[PDB]
Amino acid sequence: SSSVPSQKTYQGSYGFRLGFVTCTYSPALNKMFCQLAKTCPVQLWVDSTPPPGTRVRAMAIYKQSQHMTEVVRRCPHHERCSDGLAPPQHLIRVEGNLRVEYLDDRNTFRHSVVVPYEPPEVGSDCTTIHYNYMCNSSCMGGMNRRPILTIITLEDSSGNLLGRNSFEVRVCACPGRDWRTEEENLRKKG
Amino acid sequence: SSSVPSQKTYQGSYGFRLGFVTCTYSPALNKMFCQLAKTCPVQLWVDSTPPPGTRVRAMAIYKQSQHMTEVVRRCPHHERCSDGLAPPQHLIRVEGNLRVEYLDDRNTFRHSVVVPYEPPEVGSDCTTIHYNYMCNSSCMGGMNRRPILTIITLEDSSGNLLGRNSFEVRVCACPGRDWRTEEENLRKKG
DNA sequence: CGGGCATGCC
DNA sequence: CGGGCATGCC
Ligand SMILES: *C[C@@H]1C(=O)C2CCN1CC2
Ligand SMILES: *C[C@@H]1C(=O)C2CCN1CC2
Ligand SMILES: *C[C@@H]1C(=O)C2CCN1CC2
Ligand SMILES: *C[C@@H]1C(=O)C2CCN1CC2
Ligand SMILES: C[C@H]1C(=O)C2CCN1CC2
Ligand SMILES: C[C@H]1C(=O)C2CCN1CC2
Ligand SMILES: [Zn+2]
Ligand SMILES: [Zn+2]
Repeated sequence: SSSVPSQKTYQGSYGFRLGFVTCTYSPALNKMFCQLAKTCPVQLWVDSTPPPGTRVRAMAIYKQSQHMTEVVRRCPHHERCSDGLAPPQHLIRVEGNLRVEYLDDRNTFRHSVVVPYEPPEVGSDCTTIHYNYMCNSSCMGGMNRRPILTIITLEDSSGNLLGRNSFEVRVCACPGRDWRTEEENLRKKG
Repeated sequence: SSSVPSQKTYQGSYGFRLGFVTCTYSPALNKMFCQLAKTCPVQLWVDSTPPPGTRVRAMAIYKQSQHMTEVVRRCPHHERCSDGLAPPQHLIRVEGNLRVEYLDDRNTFRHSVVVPYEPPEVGSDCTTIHYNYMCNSSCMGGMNRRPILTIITLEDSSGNLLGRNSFEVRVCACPGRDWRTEEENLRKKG
């Protein structure tokens, strides 16, 4: 009945974890600082191999309680101003994948983007998905300065939740500057 | 052949001049500082009475040479987020008038808004048009921090130019602050 | 690149 | 209200 997706970490029976200029990641804040329309690799780590047909879904949610029930969408300006697959209303794109699906949920109206889970090749320890955020956090008529989380869910082909992780995202012009400011504020005022 | 409207002051044979918290006007800068979607009265002054059927047209133009040939439009966000007469692409509206016309020029693509010239009633010395700017100067995908001029033209019913005046506009959140900053910068660095 | 400005907002 | 913050940009 809820149209608000869960954000609670569930690393699950497969031991699902995420792994991480243009962008910088803060472990202390569990927060990515990146620039708009520049791809950000996110690593998928598992302790046990997921079943064939496992899928990886990404969905944004507003972090603040007062905004959590509002669907995160691309702002009207960047909707108007395009890879031929992503609907222009979607904030999060996946690059570098031939089986990307974009979902507009018919009941919750939430956007998500899904790709097949590919196990690491023999010799490799993780797999990478190239995400792209098509607005700044500040975009008027879109995120409008409200922080988001990206929720990454590992799902089997039947729809079962296998694992869930999330990280906060700030899409901004100056990731290094803004990261330093936020880490300093955490230490001084958090 | 030109699609760039003239901005040169032409007070003309009728002695046409303009006359002038929510907003403040700087004579030194010939510049209105106002807030978005809040009406701004502009006074029309004439030395001689224009003929019956005279019209008053308002049109925005970018002030900077590198932007002058781009049509000034409402940004996509405020286009989407409405008095039932103004097309949502138009930046400048007129309130308080029953004969407002909105023009999208079929050749130049420029927007303008026109009302009848009404002579001041017996006892009055000027007439007022209530303009409304539907974006901030800063709006992404619209003016995008580029200053505009508003060009007010007094035209007879045949289309003859009777007079022309202009003023710069900054639509902003804090007109009083921004006016003081710009006047100070004129004195210190102009 | 990075310090400072420009500007909606707290 | 007004000083200060938040943030794309110079
Ligand atoms: C944005 C940065 C990078 O360069 C890679 C991918 C995402 N983060 C962490 C590692
Ligand atoms: C995490 C994995 C690896 O083991 C190497 C380096 C980064 N990714 C892809 C290959
Ligand atoms: C914005 C201010 C006002 O209060 C009136 C109309 C426009 N300016 C000058 C006078
Ligand atoms: C300029 C005119 C006048 O003479 C009075 C005061 C302001 N407007 C309208 C009436
Ligand atoms: C802050 C941001 C900028 O404004 C440029 C480009 C990348 N960052 C440093 C210099
Ligand atoms: C600057 C602007 C604001 O932020 C509020 C409203 C009007 N001005 C003063 C206080
Ligand atoms: Zn945007
Ligand atoms: Zn706007």
